[PDB]
Amino acid sequence: HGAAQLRALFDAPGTVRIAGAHNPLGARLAERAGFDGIWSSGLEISASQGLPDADILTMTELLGVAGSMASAVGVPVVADCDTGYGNANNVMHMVRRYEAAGIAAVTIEDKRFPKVNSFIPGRQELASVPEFCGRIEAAKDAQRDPDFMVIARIEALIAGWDLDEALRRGEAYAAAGADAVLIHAKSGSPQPVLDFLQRWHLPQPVVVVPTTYHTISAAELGAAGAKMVVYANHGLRAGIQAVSQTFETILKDGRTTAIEDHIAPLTTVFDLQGMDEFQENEKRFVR
Amino acid sequence: HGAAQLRALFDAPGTVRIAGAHNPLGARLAERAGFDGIWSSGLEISASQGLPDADILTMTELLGVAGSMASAVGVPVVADCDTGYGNANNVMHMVRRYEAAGIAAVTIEDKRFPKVNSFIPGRQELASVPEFCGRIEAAKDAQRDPDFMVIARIEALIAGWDLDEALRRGEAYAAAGADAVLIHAKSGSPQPVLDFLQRWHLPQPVVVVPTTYHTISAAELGAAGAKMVVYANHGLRAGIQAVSQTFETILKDGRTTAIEDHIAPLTTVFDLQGMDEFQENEKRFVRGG
Amino acid sequence: HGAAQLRALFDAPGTVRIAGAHNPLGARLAERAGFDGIWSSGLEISASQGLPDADILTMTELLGVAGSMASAVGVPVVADCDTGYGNANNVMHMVRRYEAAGIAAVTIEDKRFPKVNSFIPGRQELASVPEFCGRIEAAKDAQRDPDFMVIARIEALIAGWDLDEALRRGEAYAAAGADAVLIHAKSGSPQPVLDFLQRWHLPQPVVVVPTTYHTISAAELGAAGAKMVVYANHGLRAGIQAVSQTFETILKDGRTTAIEDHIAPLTTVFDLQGMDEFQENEKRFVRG
Amino acid sequence: HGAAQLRALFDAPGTVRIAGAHNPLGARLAERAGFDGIWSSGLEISASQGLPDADILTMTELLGVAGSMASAVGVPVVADCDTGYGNANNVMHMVRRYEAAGIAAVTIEDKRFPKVNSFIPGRQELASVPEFCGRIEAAKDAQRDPDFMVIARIEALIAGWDLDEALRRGEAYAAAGADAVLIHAKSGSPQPVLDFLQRWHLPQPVVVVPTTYHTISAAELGAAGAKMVVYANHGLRAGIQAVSQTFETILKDGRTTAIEDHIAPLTTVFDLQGMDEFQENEKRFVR
Ligand SMILES: O[C@@H]1[C@@H](O)[C@@H](O)OC[C@H]1O
Ligand SMILES: O[C@@H]1[C@@H](O)[C@@H](O)OC[C@H]1O
Ligand SMILES: O[C@@H]1[C@@H](O)[C@@H](O)OC[C@H]1O
Ligand SMILES: O[C@@H]1[C@@H](O)[C@@H](O)OC[C@H]1O
Repeated sequence: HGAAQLRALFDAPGTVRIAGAHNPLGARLAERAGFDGIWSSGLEISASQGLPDADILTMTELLGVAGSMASAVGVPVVADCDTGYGNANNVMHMVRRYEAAGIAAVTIEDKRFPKVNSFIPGRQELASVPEFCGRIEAAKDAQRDPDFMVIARIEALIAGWDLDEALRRGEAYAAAGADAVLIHAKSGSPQPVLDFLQRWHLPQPVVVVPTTYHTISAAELGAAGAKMVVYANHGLRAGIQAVSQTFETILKDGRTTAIEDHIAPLTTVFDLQGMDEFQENEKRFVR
Repeated sequence: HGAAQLRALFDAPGTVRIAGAHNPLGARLAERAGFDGIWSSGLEISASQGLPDADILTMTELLGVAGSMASAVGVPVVADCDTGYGNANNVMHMVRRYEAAGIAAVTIEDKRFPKVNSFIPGRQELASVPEFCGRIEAAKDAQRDPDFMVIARIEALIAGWDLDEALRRGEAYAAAGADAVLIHAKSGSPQPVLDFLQRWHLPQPVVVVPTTYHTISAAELGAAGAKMVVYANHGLRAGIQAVSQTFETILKDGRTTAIEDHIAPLTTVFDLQGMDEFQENEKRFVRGG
Repeated sequence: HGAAQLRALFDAPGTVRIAGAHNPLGARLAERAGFDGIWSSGLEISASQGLPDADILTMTELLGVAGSMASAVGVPVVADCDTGYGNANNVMHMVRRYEAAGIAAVTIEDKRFPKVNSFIPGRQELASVPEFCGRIEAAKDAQRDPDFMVIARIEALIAGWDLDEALRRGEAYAAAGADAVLIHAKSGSPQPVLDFLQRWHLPQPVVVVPTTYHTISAAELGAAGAKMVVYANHGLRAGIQAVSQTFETILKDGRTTAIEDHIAPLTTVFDLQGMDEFQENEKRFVRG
Repeated sequence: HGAAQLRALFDAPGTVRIAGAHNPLGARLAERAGFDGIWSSGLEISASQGLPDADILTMTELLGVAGSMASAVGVPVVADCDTGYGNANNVMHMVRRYEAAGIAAVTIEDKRFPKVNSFIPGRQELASVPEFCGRIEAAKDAQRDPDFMVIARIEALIAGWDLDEALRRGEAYAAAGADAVLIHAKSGSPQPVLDFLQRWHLPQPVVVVPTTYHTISAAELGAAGAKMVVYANHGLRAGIQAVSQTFETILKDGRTTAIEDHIAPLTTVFDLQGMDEFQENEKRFVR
């Protein structure tokens, strides 16, 4: 149901908000909290494996997570697919396997393989516009259901280019068939993204990821012209802080008693596992 | 080196403490905090996949996590292997694959496949002693490095049998070749496990998992006769509470600003990903024409 | 799509023939030869991994192959699912994952976990009828598309029980919701399976696997009442013989020249990989 | 034991011969026939999955096969690792994972990601010498056991360059630390490869893959100066022919009777599965 659900979110009024996750449990927590969908974060999934976010994990590993989350929740999954895992032929294979796994949208960025993630310091190399437009065209040609979305992510500002270049690239990617564009920035100031949104005059919706420019609200981003806001890695970052503090306290105290009232009870874990339904089906069918 | 490291921990004085994890990042956080090793928790791993802890995930999926953690950290991984994934022949296949993946020890419990999590209420079925002893013998026969450990987990108290039955089973499992035994209990009082520890007289060390009887300290458990203490699911439970609250706050506030100072900074994530070494190696070896 | 295709094969007249395969290439060869569908054989897949056919491979490993075959060919895949990988809760999990991966039908047999391959000698242990009927009921409850099929495999004759017992079990499995039954036997004579078909009065179709009683044709089995005939492991057995002989000849001769005219050319491999389309798409979309 | 075994083969007199395989069964058949080791073939594995040999399969998928073969047989596995799955940092991650899985040697080629099977027509793109030397240096820095081997595969002839270019590339790769070089060629004549061997004066050994120039014997290649000869895809090609003919015959005849005496009996399959030892262990431990 994923791609149909995401199209309905884009076709209805209001700002769409999605949250990063790196396993089915995190996706289920975001769904329960009330997010509209899931972002299958390259950073969260890489970090969960103890590894760089630099196409060190393969498409097989990243798709494995995205697909397991897609089947675990009833909201759409939007996948972070780095640069598309190679050339236009890799992109087509990517689309076929992500679409078949029920992912609603895939996001590819205008860099070359292997991904240099946005937080690497210094000038960064961009893919040429003709080569990246070929990847976008190939993605649209490979998909089977028209509801599936291909999101073209613009790293021009990240890489050291100006807003004119970011808009030139976004307009080319839209012309190549991208269903949405994602303008990225790593400044504290939201102003470069607000400027992009104000100058964007094509019908394709714009996606934003306010990791660094966090002071701007989803409502303000929506009023400025963004359709979807991605909270990409806050679950991971919250988990790291809570788990390291928990482990430190257990070792220092020599027991868990002081943290028992500050962590999830086992009954909450069992609920998140679906144990009520599991036990009912055991009663019905296990003889 | 995991198996050699775990044997050193058991052969040295002091109480060994290990923490549950369900991916390499959790294992690395436990190592950095100072735990002696990792517990590859069936509960944590199944919960992370949104699924019951009931042999719904397969050995393939559980080994994938245990092995990725074993290569990610420099402390031993002790694996929770449910009932051994079938009969003694499945147990042998399990030992071969887990040992090759660098896991230091595997734990199999005296129940029948598929596992019922110990916190399932009501009376639970135990494996017969001859059948489970064969699983233990098969495991010791399949391993290649003598340092590798097979831990026999005793669910007799969980299932509602008495202390003498738990002791009869543990002693049979030790005679069958288990390197250690794990006595489990789900009461809030530590006395049931304390009673087992006082009456255990064999040389094999005893493992305990104080999830429910959490008020007893590791030092007290060690003084009573336990050699290893397992904190099996507190990382998962802490993570669930924090992530839920984070997601709730982001949706309510309309932005993340109010939790930025209460979650790990990006630079901490990068450190945990190994980016210092990665960027050094990029500078050393990645070059153009 | 697989399940609807398989229903169409069962709803139209004629004997359905499927072949065993253990990777997408084998499935594609079976499709090109003209088989109606694929059998995702536990024996072929376990043997391909050098391992016993005894639930040593896990559901994850067996599903990975079945699902990759289902996406690679345009004929339905019928999966060999051993005993269902545990109790009725495991069976439900299996159905959800196999259906999502586009498998058309799953086959579970009335034995206990872990499976003993039907060719293991001596008396074997059967699941109780109530317990197995619970697995069948759970499977039907877990599926989403009504076209998906659950095939109940009867091991009663394999295990040493008589025909009355195989029929009692088959009739119970049909009443529990199985879409088809598979009656197995391992003698050289087809008579035990023919005797079953003579006494089968239920509308559910019957599946047969004539590995040992190979002298009866698919058309003779169909004339006797069977609907689907499974050739379960002949591709693996042919490949083993040919690859062993090829390896021995290369070592003896010192070169491959004497076998070049008797093995597939690389152009055939490229065609099986879809290189014509791959190259066209490179021309259309890979740009500087 | 694999890396030590392969070193012993390279250190002893004689020409090493290995055969391609794409699963543990095929490796076991090569071992039983008497091959010295296994070539974990990118063409055979991709083909077995119905897909192009063009880095469409990922490192995860290719390593899964190579590692399962390495633990299934008692001869060394030499892995076909395409271009190394990205840049020098991908190469390092590859080495760490392949070495931990017991693979004896990895082979990377001097092309850019994603590769094209050498049998693609026209001038092909080579990696620059500095960039590829950096991959080799990284691979050698990442390995832990000195017995593990990194084989530098030279695609210059495949790509339409002359012998002088293939030799100068090989010479640079050897100085960068490659343990052996593989000279590839797709002529029917063996003479280009013989001429490379005559003109190669360096101590690093040379690997050859006589797929197209199949008329030269292993003994003749060894006498000309090659140390290892790879029969890369004959098992797959023999299997395809036999399986297609088997399926055609079953459909035409209506039964398998006419092929029963011409395919492996089930007892041979059981032996290859290890059933004798499996049954003994059943008797020993299953109670
Ligand atoms: O794995 C995570 C769990 O441990 C916790 O942190 O909450 C969300 C999950 O993604
Ligand atoms: O996935 C987890 C991450 O989100 C955090 O919770 O810290 C430890 C990891 O296991
Ligand atoms: O899977 C293959 C089997 O079918 C046969 O062809 O011999 C070699 C194996 O690799
Ligand atoms: O992998 C196999 C290939 O080697 C050949 O044997 O034909 C069928 C395939 O399944």
